[PDB]
Amino acid sequence: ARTKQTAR
Amino acid sequence: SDPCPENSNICEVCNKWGRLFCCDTCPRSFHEHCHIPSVEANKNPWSCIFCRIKTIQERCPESQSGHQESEVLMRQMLPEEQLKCEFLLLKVYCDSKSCFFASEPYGPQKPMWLNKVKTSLNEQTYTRVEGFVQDMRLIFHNHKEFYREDKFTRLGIQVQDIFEKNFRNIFAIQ
Ligand SMILES: [Zn+2]
Ligand SMILES: [Zn+2]
Repeated sequence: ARTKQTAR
Repeated sequence: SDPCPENSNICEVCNKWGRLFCCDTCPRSFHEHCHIPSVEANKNPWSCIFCRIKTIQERCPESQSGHQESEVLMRQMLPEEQLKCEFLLLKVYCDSKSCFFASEPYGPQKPMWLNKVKTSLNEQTYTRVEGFVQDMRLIFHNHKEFYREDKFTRLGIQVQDIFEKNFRNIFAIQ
């Protein structure tokens, strides 16, 4: 599965 | 940069940022343990539970009469029933008020909480749909007392309503 790191 | 620019920056379930997994068949994103079942990190391609429910629905369009509740509850937990229960559990977590029922409480003759149901469902402890539905309804049965602060009383009322509406929509009950 593809993944990414996100942030407020 | 954005590695997955056509997927959400925010978890579908909890509406928060972080380490997300990105569906290959729709723009949704999920924390690993917000999705149900847990995301399989190495499955490629990976379709989320919304896409998998949609596929099941499109291939077996529902009847106009629907189903009886007791017929549904008596069903063996075959793979489609397991997935619908996982999606119904996930729709409860999708409400931010679910966090008040998610953890083990700190009274009732059989405490119950959402993370315990998640564990039981993932270990396939429930052999019939009724086993899952009974544990979910126990959560709300255990909270039948007026809270000093009305907002806490209204909370269980609203999460119970979310469960029951989704239960009948997902299983197409009369
Ligand atoms: Zn999340
Ligand atoms: Zn999807």
